[PDB]
Amino acid sequence: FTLPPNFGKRPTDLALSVILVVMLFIIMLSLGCTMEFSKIKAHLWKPKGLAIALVAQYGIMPLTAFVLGKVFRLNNIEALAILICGCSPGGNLSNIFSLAMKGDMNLSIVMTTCSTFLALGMMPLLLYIYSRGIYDGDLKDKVPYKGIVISLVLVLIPCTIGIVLKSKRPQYMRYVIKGGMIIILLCSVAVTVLSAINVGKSIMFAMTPHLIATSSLMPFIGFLLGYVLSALFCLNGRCRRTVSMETGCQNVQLCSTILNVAFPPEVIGPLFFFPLLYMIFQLGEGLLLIAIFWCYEK
Amino acid sequence: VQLVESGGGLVSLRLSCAASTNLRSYAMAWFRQAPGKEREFVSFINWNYGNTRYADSVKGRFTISRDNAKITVYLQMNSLKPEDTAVYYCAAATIGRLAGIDSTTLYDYWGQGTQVTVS
Repeated sequence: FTLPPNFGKRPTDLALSVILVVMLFIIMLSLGCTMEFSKIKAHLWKPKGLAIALVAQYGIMPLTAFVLGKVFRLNNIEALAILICGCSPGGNLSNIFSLAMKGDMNLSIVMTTCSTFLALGMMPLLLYIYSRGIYDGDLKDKVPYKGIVISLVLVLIPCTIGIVLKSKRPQYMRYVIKGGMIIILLCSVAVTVLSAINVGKSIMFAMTPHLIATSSLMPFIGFLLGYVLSALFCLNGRCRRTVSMETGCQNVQLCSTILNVAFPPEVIGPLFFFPLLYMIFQLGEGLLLIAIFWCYEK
Repeated sequence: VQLVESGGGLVSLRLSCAASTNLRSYAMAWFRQAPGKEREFVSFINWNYGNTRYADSVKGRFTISRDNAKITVYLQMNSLKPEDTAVYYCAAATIGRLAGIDSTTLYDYWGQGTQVTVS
């Protein structure tokens, strides 16, 4: 039927976000201890790295989202929910997937933070070419501009402070990461349980044959089509797995902020759960990709 | 090429709204135009899902329901009041936009129209 619970509730809906920031802060700060700045400028100065990946999600992924719209003949609400997901920048949770993939972790940031600063300038003007007949009003104001900067900077701080630890005393990296492995696993329990308390109950309605089909094949095409254009275009073979996991993976916590404001919530219904469900299959597709390229070593 | 209604006779009557063309609408609602008055909101239903939002007076009385198989939309009425005599105008919403449910600006397609009368 409906989505009974109301969102933005202090008891549980805030615990999904006020704890996720704590979850992301330490994780990426811990992730920040595997990058050397002295070769970061090498990635930036010669743009052969990000160019294939940045184009792979600002000139290719919107096509994948838009093609699935017209081909599947989805209504102009879900045909726009998956298009907004397509234009979304490189996911802050994608940088995790480069670590397990043995990819070039230094090039992950150069296409995560640099491809999010383009979301400010592309997406507002990337919708006029893709919402010409899917939405009547303008999307200029609906985009959460102040919700990206407070998201990029919250990501940028562990990006730099994560390596700065190697400047004063890295002896205290032992004193930090030895507990980070111990401690951050407690947060994931709080993150996963509370989600099943508030939004997980009404998930059963959200599934739809023409909605799971897009949410299942779109993270997959983003993965594969991001890789072939990466490795085959003369880029390093071992570095290609960094681009592949960045093209397919992209944030969807930014799409939900648009649907809340773009148009009324009774039209949405439990379509609020698509970005939550999209990441589940986005995560699920990768966790099948992790093993396969961990098989090639063995 | 507009939507097609049935029913609406002198008086519990249920009236259908079938789309006259194969079109994909994310939400369909019913509106009512009182004699010599502005059209007022009556009922709403989501299309993919079952979200519904009836108007103030009609909160308990009427009931709007779709069918999975066909594309018709129904509005079952019960306990009709003699102030409900008006001309009901089925409405459909094709393209998404920011507009109030109660407001008529959200709906891109309208209906042929049918008149309901009671005593």
